[PDB]
Amino acid sequence: AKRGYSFSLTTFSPSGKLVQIEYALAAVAGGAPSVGIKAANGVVLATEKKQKSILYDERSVHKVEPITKHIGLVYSGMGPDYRVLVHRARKLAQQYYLVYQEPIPTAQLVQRVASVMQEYTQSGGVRPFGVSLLICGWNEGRPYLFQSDPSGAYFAWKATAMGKNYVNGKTFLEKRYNEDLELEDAIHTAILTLKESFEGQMTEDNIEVGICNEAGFRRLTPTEVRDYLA
Amino acid sequence: SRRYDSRTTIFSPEGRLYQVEYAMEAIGHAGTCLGILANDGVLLAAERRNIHKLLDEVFFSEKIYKLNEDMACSVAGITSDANVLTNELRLIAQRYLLQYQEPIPCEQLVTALCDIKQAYTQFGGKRPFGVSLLYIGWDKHYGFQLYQSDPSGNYGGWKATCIGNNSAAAVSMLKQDYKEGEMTLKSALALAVKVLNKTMDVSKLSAEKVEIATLTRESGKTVIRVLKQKEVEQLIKKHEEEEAKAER
Amino acid sequence: MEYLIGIQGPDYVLVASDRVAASNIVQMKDDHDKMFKMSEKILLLCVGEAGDTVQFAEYIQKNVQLYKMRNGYELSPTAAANFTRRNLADCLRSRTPYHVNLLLAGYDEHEGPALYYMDYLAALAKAPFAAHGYGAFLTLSILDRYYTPTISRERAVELLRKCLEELQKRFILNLPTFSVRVIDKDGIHNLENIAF
Amino acid sequence: SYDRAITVFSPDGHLFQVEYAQEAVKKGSTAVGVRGKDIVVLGVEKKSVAKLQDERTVRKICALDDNVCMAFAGLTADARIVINRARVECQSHRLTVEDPVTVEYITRYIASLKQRYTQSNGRRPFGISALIVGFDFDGTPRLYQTDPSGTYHAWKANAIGRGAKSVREFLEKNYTDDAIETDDLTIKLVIKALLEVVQSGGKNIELAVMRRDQPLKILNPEEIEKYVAEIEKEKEEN
Amino acid sequence: DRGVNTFSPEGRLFQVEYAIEAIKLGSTAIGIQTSEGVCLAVEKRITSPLMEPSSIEKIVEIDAHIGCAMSGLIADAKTLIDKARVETQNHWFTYNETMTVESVTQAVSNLALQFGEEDADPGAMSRPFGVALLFGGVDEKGPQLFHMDPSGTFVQCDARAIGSASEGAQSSLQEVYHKSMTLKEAIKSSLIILKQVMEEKLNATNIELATVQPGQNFHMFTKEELEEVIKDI
Amino acid sequence: NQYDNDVTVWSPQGRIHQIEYAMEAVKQGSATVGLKSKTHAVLVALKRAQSELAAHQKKILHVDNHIGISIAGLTADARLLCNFMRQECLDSRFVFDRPLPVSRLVSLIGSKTQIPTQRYGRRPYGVGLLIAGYDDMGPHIFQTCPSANYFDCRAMSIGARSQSARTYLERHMSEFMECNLDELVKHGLRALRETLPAEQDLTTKNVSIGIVGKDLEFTIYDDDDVSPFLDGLEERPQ
Amino acid sequence: SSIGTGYDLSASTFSPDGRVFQVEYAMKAVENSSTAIGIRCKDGVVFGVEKLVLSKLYEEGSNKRLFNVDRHVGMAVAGLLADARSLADIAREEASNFRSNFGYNIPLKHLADRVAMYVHAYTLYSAVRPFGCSFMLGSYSANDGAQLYMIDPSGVSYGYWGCAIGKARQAAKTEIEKLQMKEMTCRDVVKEVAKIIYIVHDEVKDKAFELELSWVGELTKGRHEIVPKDIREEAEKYAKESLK
Amino acid sequence: SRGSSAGFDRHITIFSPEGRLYQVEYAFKAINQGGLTSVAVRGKDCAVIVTQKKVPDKLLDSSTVTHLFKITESIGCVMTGMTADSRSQVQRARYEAANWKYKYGYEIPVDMLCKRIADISQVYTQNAEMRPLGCCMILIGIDEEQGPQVYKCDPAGYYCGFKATAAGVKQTESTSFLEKKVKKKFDWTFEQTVETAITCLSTVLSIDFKPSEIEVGVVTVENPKFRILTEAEIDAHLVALAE
Ligand SMILES: [Cl-]
Ligand SMILES: [Cl-]
Ligand SMILES: [Cl-]
Ligand SMILES: [Cl-]
Ligand SMILES: [Cl-]
Ligand SMILES: [K+]
Ligand SMILES: [K+]
Ligand SMILES: [K+]
Ligand SMILES: [K+]
Repeated sequence: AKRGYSFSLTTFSPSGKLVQIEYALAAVAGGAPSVGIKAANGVVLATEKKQKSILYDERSVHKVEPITKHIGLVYSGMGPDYRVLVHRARKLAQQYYLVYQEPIPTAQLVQRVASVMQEYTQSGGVRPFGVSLLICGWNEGRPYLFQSDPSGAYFAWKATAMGKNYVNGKTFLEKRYNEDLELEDAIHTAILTLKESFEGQMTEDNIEVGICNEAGFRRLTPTEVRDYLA
Repeated sequence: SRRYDSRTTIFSPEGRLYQVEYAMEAIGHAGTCLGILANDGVLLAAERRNIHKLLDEVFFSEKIYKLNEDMACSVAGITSDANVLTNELRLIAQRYLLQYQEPIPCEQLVTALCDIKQAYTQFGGKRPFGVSLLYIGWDKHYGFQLYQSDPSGNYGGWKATCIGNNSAAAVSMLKQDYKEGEMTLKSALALAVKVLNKTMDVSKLSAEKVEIATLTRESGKTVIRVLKQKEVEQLIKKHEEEEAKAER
Repeated sequence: MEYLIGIQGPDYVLVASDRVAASNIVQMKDDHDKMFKMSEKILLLCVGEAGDTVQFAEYIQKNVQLYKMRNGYELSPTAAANFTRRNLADCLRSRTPYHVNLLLAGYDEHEGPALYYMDYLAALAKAPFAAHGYGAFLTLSILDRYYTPTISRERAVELLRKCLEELQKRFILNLPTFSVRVIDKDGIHNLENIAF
Repeated sequence: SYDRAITVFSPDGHLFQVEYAQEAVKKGSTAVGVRGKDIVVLGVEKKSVAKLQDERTVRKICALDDNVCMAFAGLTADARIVINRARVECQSHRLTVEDPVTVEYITRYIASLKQRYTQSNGRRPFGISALIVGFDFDGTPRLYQTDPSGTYHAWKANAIGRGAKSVREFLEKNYTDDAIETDDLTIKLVIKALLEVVQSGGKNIELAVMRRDQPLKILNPEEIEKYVAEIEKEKEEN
Repeated sequence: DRGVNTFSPEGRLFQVEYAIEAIKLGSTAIGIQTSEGVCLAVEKRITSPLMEPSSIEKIVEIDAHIGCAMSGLIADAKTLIDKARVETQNHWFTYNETMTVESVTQAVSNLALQFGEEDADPGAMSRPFGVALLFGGVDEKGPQLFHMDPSGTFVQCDARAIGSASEGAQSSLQEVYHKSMTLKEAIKSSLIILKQVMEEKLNATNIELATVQPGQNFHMFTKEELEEVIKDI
Repeated sequence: NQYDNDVTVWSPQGRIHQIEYAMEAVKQGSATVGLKSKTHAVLVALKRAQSELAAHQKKILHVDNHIGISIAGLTADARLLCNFMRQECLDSRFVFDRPLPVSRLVSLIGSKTQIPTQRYGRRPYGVGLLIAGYDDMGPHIFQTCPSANYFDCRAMSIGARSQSARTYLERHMSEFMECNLDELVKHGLRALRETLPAEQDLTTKNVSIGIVGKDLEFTIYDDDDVSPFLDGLEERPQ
Repeated sequence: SSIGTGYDLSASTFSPDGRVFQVEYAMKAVENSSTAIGIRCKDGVVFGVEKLVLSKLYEEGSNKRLFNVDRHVGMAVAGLLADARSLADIAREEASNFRSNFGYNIPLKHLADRVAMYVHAYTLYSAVRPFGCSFMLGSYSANDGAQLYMIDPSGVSYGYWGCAIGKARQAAKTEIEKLQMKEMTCRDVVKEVAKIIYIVHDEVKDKAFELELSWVGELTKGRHEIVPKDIREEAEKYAKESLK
Repeated sequence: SRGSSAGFDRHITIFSPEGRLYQVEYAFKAINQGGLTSVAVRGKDCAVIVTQKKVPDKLLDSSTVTHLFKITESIGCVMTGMTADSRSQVQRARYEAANWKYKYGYEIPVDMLCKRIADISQVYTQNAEMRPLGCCMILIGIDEEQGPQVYKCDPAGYYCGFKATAAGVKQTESTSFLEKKVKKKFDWTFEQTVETAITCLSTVLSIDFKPSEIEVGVVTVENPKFRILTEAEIDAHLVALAE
């Protein structure tokens, strides 16, 4: 028999800073690098999927996940916490569709998912999520890219990077990224930003990449990743 | 269990609440947000803290929220806690409408949320919302109104006020310039740009760095608009041109 | 079976209610008041089930009074009527519903004189004139006949006179006394009770 | 639910959480109430409004019922809850019983509410003291006051907040029939006791009066300044 | 930091022992059980002449035949007093009779250690009551006086004193008590001992006096009647 | 110490201190003696007074017609367990119409007293009881503690200076089985006498006796009803 | 062997070296209690417990450490006896629930499995403490044969041919290893159980003791019951005379 | 600044200044407290489980001492770590597996069972009231569509599919052994996969053990039924190595 704690594990310090959120921000900042780019006619999301051993089955688990027909997810930080947010976001997407009979606007999903992240910064007996989410989507004939973080705050991006070397990844994108890209060009600059922080040689198994357009969201097959790696 | 309890809703030896006053410090590091009341309207002016070459700009605003047909608010503090409170403000405004079939009076909506925030300081053992809010609106009782909300759950009606970064410097600047009973919306818009320019950090002031929304009564209808970039550009440059005519 | 009536003018609302408190076949009271003071300018007249009427009417009365204390100003006739409608409609699909037929009369400083009709089902409708009870079937036609939206207070009481005389002649129930009150700019005024 | 004992006994036999709430009221604004012969009058101070702020919102005198009003000191956020809880109880007493609320009953309810918050799990006590003013149905004037512990007493005249120790001592010296003879001198007794501690100036005084049968009256900044004129006329002279 | 239901190495509950210490700050109250009635006396402790005299109620009526004197934290007491008044009328409704002074005291003693944090209701007690009570009345077992403290322990007393000066008044009652004392001497003794242990002089408005005797019901003494018992200093 | 604030905290030695601290409450209470023959079960306890003006505390309590108890420790914890014992005996008579066997009632105490020793925030019962009963298996003397552990015993003594009584009963434990009721009570009184200091002995005011057996239902003698047992006394020797 | 201050107060807290000390301290409580024994024979299971006499005032048969969980199941406990009785009640209810749901006598392995889950549940949270005792479960049938299981404070359950818990669990197990229990009749086993208890018992540290003995085999028709006074005293004489 | 601590981050499942969870990290060290090593290898036609079977004394019933557990007719598992923690996870796994079939009408896939337990293990990682389970579950079984499967779940909540995996005390040395055997592409038969698993545990521990000293559980394409090999069948594979 058990009964949970009813007191907040995230409190205000004398400085006025919620320490556990910034500590959760350290968990994502130390995780594997991820990059997202909004490119006029579509969105691309890419991440480092280096399992650091040849024993692993690279096909079993995925980091780039679909939420619905038109929305995808990538993360930096902890895998287990990310899974919870995926399952919650998939349910929120269906809850919206059952009520309105319309594919959920990306901005509306991120708002609903970020609100779940907010709970774990105030609710009793729980720690915040150690994950920053990268949400892509297509609705009203327009590409969307969003960032959700442990705080529960959300930001809209043209292009951004998170995880290891997120500071060097962003400055790279400031110079490299230009508006009005083609989707196929966006995959290149996504892998290029990922190469800046890699360490090792890139194979189609070492990285994972998903794309979102007017035809919906899908993860690129290992054969498709190999062709861009040249 | 009690070993890990932070004891959030507890009294200090001096007779004050620590978590409330620690939350006040979070507001001080957030964006500068001011509200000014005029004769023919009321406005909000806030510093954008989300500024980058790579930000997309999807929404109409960053810190300014529409709560009601006749009411709008601005925010300073933790944005996620702000999103929770503003969503609740939209709910309470609609619950009143459903019951009485007329818009909620400005003071009453502020009162309702302040009771929720006060409850978080007394019971539950939870951290308070680290947000200060500025409400602007119009009701059929007191006309154009401006309100300020604290994380303590305490409120007050103002003619001109500010919360956020360099807040004490901004209010004393307003105390000197504000002309009670003579203030028009055009004068208040000019005062907003004047206060922001001296208060803000980056010095020169930009259309991407500030956010202004006006609330006016037009043709028997309350009109709320978030000012366009081309409008803000003229407001900054009109103060810039008067900065050049100040020397001889 | 009881009787209510309201007549709205250009700047006033005239309301009348019978003073009979009846049990089975006996008249227990000759001077029972069926009017409830909500505000300085709001009156609620209730009719229906014996115990349900007073309990419901006073509950709304005390909540309108609670609003006055909490805000420093009173509810508008419209906001008051919509509040009573909400409370009755929420109890409609419950285990214990209130079988009350009511009539709300008020004066707003902006909108002016107001008169509201409401079912026991909780359907709200604004009317220039309305009547509750079985007597309405005999009086609504007289009201339809002589009513003009520009009726003076002198003529309104005389029109009420014509309606109450019809209840003495044709209506099978004995309703000899009526409470008559007028709401306007200055508030609620107690007027001479019409006896037969 | 949050089940932690907030207010507990100390080794010496003290309730610290209650005592800290009494430190919050001592930091609060100065509030004084005094019972007269025909009328009762409240007076609140330490207003210090920035004159850039609408003072209609920050009024510390609240009416609970038609015949009952109150003034508070301490945490102004806490006050709003107690005031609204008392206002709901005012109408509940009117629903359960035909009669309007007596001044002692409202005071007893507010006191019982404050007491419950000292002995209940998960919650801290209220950081306010209240001055309750009203009239009985028979017409006899009544003045009461509460505190965070949950105790209440009837008073002829009392002060709470900052400078309460100074104002209280003034009322002990100045409470006779010579000052209560008229309705005007009782109001003057408030202003004189108020202006004795505050940062001087009638602009910072908001006070309310209520007669035996009349509705509550919040006085104009004009009416109070006319009485401030009568105190300085008889200050350099007397 | 510890919980409210924590035992000391000695074998006592901390919160209870500390609640006993809260009584040592409250005003002194004295009850005397005479063969022909029970008298209760208490000091009001006036802080200011502005405070109303009859406002402080440290001796209250529970039933027609039962009186109760309180000491310590007055706010906690009136919660227990109301529960005692509810109990007497619940018993009257069910059994059509007046409760015994012992049963009333026992009913209040049931709320003693009903406090805690976890495994409790949302409105459950967080701490004990900082109150000591003296139940004095007349039932079918003659005149009786009972003493109760935060521990829940209640016992009959021939004469008992509780408050700030408890030991001083206890020794004064110890040498001036006969089990054959008259009610005239009973009130006299309580008044004599009261002025000795107080910081302020005995006035007619300064103290409360109550009598419960077989013949007449519980009686609250009026100012004029107090002046007839203070005439015999 | 830090392993002694909660019942849910085990000491490195393999002990729970809060149970042991609750056991100290039993020893601080006045002594009580329980013994049995083949036909009767007798409880003898020492009443205690805080002052000479105050009366003596109740030590023996009723449970049912066939079961009686003597308390040692906290009063409220004693009354709480007493009410549970009464309720279980009432439920047994309501359902089965036959008196609840003593063995089973004590087992229900053992089950109930165990619950709070394993839950956080809860505490052990600060009282030890001596249970005297009569059923199909004859007379019974049982012992309960703050620790849910219970004992079936021929004779027992708990409280202050109970060791002196414990040694007396241990010498005469073979005597009890063929003892006459009047002789059995005197053995219980002589054991309780050993607990008192040399200056004082058993009086009519500080002695309470409870008897249950084949002859009669459980009965408590206190004042005038006690003197027949005390009279006919072998003098206090050393 | 122990960590102070922080990592040993709660069962919801791991120590740096991956240990739950609250469970280990609960394991110390049983190590302090007197020895309980039980072995599996050819045609059943026999239990034996040394019961230290705290006072001669207590009845012969008081503080029973041998329980009847079910008509065919017996329990032998060692540790904090208060917890032992609650676990005996939990085991009784579990055997009762099985018959109410499935209509026959519960298999011993499953009963041991079910109760062990309840014991384990008290090792995960700060809200509750682990059980401060270890206990054995024994049964016999024609189908399942003789079975013997033992559960400790952590929630671990294993099958046994011979098992011992308490003060001298090591001194007992080495004496059990000598026996050919796979071939021995349970009548012969009782004699050997009684003597190992006497050898294990410390007469110079502990004052005195009583011997508790239990049946569950073919001679008792599959029912768990107490070893009669006649057979026990024969085994007690056997224990005293082979002690030389 | 690696390995910094502030507050109760060492006692409850909250973040450190670095953003780590020490309580989770200590739970991995609780797996080694069992004092045993488990190895799993996947072939083309089969999936094999192996773990050391230590029996301290002959007083213990050897048949009852096991870390090999059956969750489904098709799905088995090996447990490494705290024995009581391990059995709790097995009982919950059987519950989730049967609960899946009642809701969806088909046999639970090996990957889906592993994810479900990982999600429940995540709850202990986020909530502070309970500790994580100091155990490790390696699942085997054959998917009707994707062939043989070997999956592993953490006290942290991490789950993944593998070609070969080790767990426990000698985990780090046995994973490096398996890497060397993977690089060389053998013909992964039933005998090859069993012996690769056996020789792995026999080299890292260096024993050359008896049939009674180890446990083997297999899942094959022709026979998807999870089966424990017992003494006689393991003895056949042990004498096959010495040829
Ligand atoms: Cl809690
Ligand atoms: Cl609206
Ligand atoms: Cl006391
Ligand atoms: Cl005692
Ligand atoms: Cl692992
Ligand atoms: K009324
Ligand atoms: K105590
Ligand atoms: K220690
Ligand atoms: K058999």
